[PDB]
Amino acid sequence: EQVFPTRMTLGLMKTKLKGANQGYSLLKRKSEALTKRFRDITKRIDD
Amino acid sequence: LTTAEYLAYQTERHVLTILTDMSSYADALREVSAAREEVPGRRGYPGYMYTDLSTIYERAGRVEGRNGSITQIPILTMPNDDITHPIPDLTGYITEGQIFVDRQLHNKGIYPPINVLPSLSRLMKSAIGEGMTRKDHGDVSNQLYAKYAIGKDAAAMKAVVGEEALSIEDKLSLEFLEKFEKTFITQGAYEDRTVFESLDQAWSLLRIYPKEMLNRISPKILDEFYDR
Amino acid sequence: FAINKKAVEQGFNVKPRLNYNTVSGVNGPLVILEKVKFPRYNEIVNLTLPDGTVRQGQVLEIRGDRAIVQVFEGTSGIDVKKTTVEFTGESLRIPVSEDMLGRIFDGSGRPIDNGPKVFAEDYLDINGSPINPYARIYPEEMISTGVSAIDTMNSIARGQKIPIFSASGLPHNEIAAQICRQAGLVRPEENFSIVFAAMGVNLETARFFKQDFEENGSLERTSLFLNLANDPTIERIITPRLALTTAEYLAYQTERHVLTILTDMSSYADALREVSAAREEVPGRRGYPGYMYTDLSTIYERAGRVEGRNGSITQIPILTMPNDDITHPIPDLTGYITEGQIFVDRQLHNKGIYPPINVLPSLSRLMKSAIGEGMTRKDHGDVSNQLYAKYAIGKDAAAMKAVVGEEALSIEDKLSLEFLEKFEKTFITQGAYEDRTVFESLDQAWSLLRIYPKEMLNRISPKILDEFYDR
Amino acid sequence: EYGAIYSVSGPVVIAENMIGCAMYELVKVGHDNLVGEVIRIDGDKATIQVYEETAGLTVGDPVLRTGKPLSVELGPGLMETIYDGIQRPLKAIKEESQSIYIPRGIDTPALDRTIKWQFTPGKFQVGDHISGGDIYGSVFENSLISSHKILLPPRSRGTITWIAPAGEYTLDEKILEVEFDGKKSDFTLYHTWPVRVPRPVTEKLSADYPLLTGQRVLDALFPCVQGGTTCIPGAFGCGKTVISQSLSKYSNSDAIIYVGCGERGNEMAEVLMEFPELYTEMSGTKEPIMKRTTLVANTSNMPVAAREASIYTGITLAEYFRDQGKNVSMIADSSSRWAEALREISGRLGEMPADQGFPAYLGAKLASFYERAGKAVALGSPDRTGSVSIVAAVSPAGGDFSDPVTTATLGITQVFWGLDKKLAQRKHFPSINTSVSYSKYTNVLNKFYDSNYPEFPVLRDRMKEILSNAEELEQVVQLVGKSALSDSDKITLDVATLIKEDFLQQNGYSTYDAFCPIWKTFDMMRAFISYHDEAQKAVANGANWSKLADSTGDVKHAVSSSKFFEPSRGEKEVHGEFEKLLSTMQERFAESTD
Repeated sequence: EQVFPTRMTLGLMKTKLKGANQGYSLLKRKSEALTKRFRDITKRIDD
Repeated sequence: LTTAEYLAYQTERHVLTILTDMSSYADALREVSAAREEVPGRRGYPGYMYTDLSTIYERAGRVEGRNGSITQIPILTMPNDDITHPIPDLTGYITEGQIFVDRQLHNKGIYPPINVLPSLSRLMKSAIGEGMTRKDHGDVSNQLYAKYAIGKDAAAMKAVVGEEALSIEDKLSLEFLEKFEKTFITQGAYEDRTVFESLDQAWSLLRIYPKEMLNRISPKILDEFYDR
Repeated sequence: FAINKKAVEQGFNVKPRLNYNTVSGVNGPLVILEKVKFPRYNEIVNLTLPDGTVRQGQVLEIRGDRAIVQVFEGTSGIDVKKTTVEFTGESLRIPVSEDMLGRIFDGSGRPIDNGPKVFAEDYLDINGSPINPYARIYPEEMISTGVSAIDTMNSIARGQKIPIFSASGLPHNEIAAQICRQAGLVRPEENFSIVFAAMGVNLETARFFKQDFEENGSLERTSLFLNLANDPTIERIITPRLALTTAEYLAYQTERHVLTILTDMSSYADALREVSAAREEVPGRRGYPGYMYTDLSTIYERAGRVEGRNGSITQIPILTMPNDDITHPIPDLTGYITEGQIFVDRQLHNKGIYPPINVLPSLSRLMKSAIGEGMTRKDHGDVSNQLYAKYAIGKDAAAMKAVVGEEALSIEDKLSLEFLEKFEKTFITQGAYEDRTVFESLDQAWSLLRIYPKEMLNRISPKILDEFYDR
Repeated sequence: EYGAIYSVSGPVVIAENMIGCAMYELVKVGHDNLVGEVIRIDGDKATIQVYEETAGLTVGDPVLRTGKPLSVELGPGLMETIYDGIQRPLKAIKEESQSIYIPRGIDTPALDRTIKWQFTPGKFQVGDHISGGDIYGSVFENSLISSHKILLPPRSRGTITWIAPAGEYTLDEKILEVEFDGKKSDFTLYHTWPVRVPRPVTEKLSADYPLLTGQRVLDALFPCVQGGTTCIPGAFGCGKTVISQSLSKYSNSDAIIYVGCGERGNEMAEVLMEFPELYTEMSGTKEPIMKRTTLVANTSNMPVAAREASIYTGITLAEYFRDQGKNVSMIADSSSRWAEALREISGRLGEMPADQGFPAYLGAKLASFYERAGKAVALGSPDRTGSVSIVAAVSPAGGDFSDPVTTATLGITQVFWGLDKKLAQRKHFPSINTSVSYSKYTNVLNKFYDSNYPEFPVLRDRMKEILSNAEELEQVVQLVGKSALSDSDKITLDVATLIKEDFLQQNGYSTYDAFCPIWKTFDMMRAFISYHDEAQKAVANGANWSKLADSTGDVKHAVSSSKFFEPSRGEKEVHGEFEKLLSTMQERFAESTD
């Protein structure tokens, strides 16, 4: 389900998988923190 | 090759041979030795294809006794657009560098669709130089190669992230890559340019960049030429 | 006591020895005799080249009145006219005596310490029969390696089989030397011995091994079987059999707690692929012979404690992944046969950490039977888990530091970040000649744990926290 | 009449003067009589496969012929025995040799040939026509099992001309003289059977009777019918030993055949040391489990062929015990190791590989082996009935389940009990991931529930949907917090947590929670569903659920503590107490609404 480079390119794709996982987790946690700080801004601006 | 050798080494006249489609030759060589039952090599080809192709290629160069020359420009055909196939692999092992052709450039309607990134010519450093050519020839090429690689990698990374994560270098490199691909490589079938005109075009392209990020170029040439 | 009757019965009986001159063809490292009489699979022979030189070999196949000998030291210079082939009449055997300790043996077992002959106390078949499973028991007590990162977190119970994976350009050999030098029991010795067989090693490494074991006194507790890289491969495959056989004899006929090391198995795999290519067995996965599982099992599974005898045994094979991938057949099979593994990270080595061990992928399945009371202190199993969890937390905390600054990190995150660096730089980092008891390592681990507030160390039981957290 | 060796190659040997030998006979090659089996026959020469190491052999050694394929001896004395992969007694071997090795070239009878057994005549007399598989006498084997029956091996008929009367005999005294065209037929207290041929049976039946293990979650949500297959993942930290021990001690079967099909060795030592200590208490503390079990041990050192034939041997023994009218329960250990041994044998034979390097037999071999299981009526006159229920244990290559072995096993088997390590640290000691494990015998088990416990299916379903809803709810709870959730959602969440921590979690060591029978679990899920639905109904008409929880904290604690209730007290008085508790909860809720 992609352009198919078949020339012993396994290591490259595994590296891509690891990078994707790392970025996914990091961005997940960043979004968590930003939303947490967004809630308090909402409350305080309202008040 | 025998005719070329005769003409070049027994008539004192320069020669330039152009033999096409070594892939068919290799396929025919495989067909024979398959009627036999010899220990097959990688991907079924005979083991001694390396020696065979070495025999074919080596008939080239120059000799002091004579003053004629012989030059080879064989044409290949990778089966599945992969350079790891035994034929191109051995050919690269034997010859001095190769000129690559890419599907992407042709798809984008660029002629001649030559991909410089995987191409090289080992004898370039010895041939070029002051007197023989303009002194900047030996370093402008390296600078352009570096910038092309930088632009390619920056575009590849941006394709998944986007502009936001781009510094000034990436922004400059993308546009430089666009201009280079669409102006320098492209040229008409009957259009030709001397070395000096190509050098001037290269400097025109490079002048986009500030004077300080052209680290790979020597200060003397940079000061002499980039000024104007 | 009647063993004397058997010794004399088969002892004082001399038998003649044939001598052939019918070499009738050769094919690379092989040799083909023609008119042998009653050949015997897996014999030992002594060739005699026309120049007077002497070599050895071992038959592989026998047709109707035919033998196929393969020569150890190559085959160059032989001839089909003057070479004489002398049979032996019995398979390879090793001279075994209690007094191996101290001496150094070559690959085939000929002493190379400029000393006298072995003066064998007996002879044995190198590859003995398998242990009867019904007569086997579980590990129980612990072995003191002396390495902080191993003993504290990956203790080795006697009777275990824990390999040590490592990459190509890593100081695994130095770690093995340190382990062999610092090994011993724990006293909360007259019973400890080591067998250190090395196969396929450089000359410099062999010289370093010999010189270090000489001037550090450890020699008289060991018996090395060196085998350089340029020696015949068949001798390479032979050497581990010799080492295991002698260790088994010592353990199960003198009741000595013994520890054996191999220092390599990839080169053993190469020597093994070489064989079966002399034969016409087609290559298997990745070119390796398919049946390596059986012989590797034979090598490894001569370990563990035994029911009746008080002796014991332990193994620490050392592998070398080709391109740092666990998917390779050798590490896969080794993990399948053995218990747990010990890793060696490249990055830590780059940062100058010695021993460059990473604990996240490490594991020892028989820990639970190793630690305890009497056998060791009571707080080992809890500190192990606590330190593992906190190291795991610290890694990701360091990861997030770069993306979300430092202030947004919880107090937990900052404490874990500091603890990670302190741990790496002090606990794991151990001098090449720094020997530590388990108690000292536990105390240092407690010191590191003292970073956190007492309450927060959730995974540790309240009893231990109350007892030791003081001071 | 013997055979002289003609060639040798590692584990390959070629005989000579071999005429009149089947393609799978057994041969006692060598002076020491190493065991082997013929593979290929080409005129006179015949390839032979060896098991032990062939080092030291010499041309011209005599070669013998056994006269049958790989076979196993069956008869009294199997219990309390520990066998190798090829029907070899280990205790007797060790005692005989006094060593700690298996000395190559050693042959001892599979069953003890000296112990005298007390035989009692059956129900036939001289001159009576007989048929294969007909019981003609019993033997007292143990206080646990005392009706060890004696059969007439299949493929044997005729009339009996002499039967030994009651008395005490050994295994080498002909106790029957069947007369056929040739009156040569004699019979003793035992006989043999080729391993690779399934035992004949009158007719297979449909397994419907549930197999209860004593655990709560197992029989509550993922039951196994007594006579079917099942599979459970093999992992280190999962701790499957609990499942095996509970199955051995508390299940309703009558004979267990554990099979170790290639382990690390130390694990075999652990299990062998452990089993003789497990005790069962029915009609008194009948001390051992070994009196109800035979174990096949195969450490990695064992010969490849022995390491491969283990499951065949075990299943053959199980079928034999099934045909006596009893109920059996086979338990493999690591089918992955068996597949590894099969692939190794295929590679040594030098055959074409297939998907992922394995041979092409795997699918058919596994299919046939599993089909050998089931429930049937034995072949004989008394018309007894038995059942077999294999319990496989698949271990992956390195965790991934893409290997052909796992795919084939999952495709064949019907019940999967997924085990997760993550629960181990959190100590859900029955570590079953309810979102993955599944069962497929419900459609049949309902025909038993209706006869006994009609409401069981709807209740188990209801908690299935409850758990799914709770786990889905928590997902959005994390997003928006419990603040934006109605009281019904919080009710679902907290009842889900209560169920997770009471109904599922099980200590397994307490005197009360060690073994939970069926009716007790019936009452438990009835009570839990009643509590939840009653509370939600009360909230439906309008009431602050916080106040309701404050009022009914005692009721919640009571339903939680009901699990601590000690069973094995009245087994119906327990039902009375459960009814009292249910009525109390009902009236407490009714008053609370007021």
